[PDB]
Amino acid sequence: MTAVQLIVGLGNPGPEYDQTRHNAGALFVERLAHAQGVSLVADRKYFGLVGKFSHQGKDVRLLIPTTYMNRSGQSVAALAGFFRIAPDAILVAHDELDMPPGVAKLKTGGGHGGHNGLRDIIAQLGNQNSFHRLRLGIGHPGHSSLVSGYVLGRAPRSEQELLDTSIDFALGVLPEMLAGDWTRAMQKLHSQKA
Repeated sequence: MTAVQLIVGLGNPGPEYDQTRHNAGALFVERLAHAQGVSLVADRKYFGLVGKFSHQGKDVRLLIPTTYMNRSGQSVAALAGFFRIAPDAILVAHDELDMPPGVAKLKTGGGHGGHNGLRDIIAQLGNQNSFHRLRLGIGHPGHSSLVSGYVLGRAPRSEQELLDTSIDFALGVLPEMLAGDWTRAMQKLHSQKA
């Protein structure tokens, strides 16, 4: 119904954070960009890395903010505002504590669940939460006190691999996501198993 015009992948910038769990969304957008032969260009105007490709006669943009995670909204709002992109045409990929490694799910709207990247995006988009999310499971450490260290850590190999698998599964439903056929994307995706 509403074609996706912007896919955002959340993560923290720079070497200490690279390959950390909290960068799951960025990894997805990096994988996507490589698979589609899209270059991600560093563009200070959008506070991130930005790429573009054409699908069905429309430009689709890829964005990896290079703000810190808590200021990701600044990047999304810059780019979506400049191109007059409505929240309903945005997909945000992010790490999801509430699903284990190997599981990816889609969701439309709702809250941030304490994800401070999502929280900033909702805030910056003028309290619009009606964007779509690709939730990439990273597991939960099992107490709230452990969550900061966990998301900012490098998962062991087994969990990294399972994340990669769930990213492949989500790439499998790219055609649906781009078209905005969230119902079909969800049936296909939510039916997979790592």
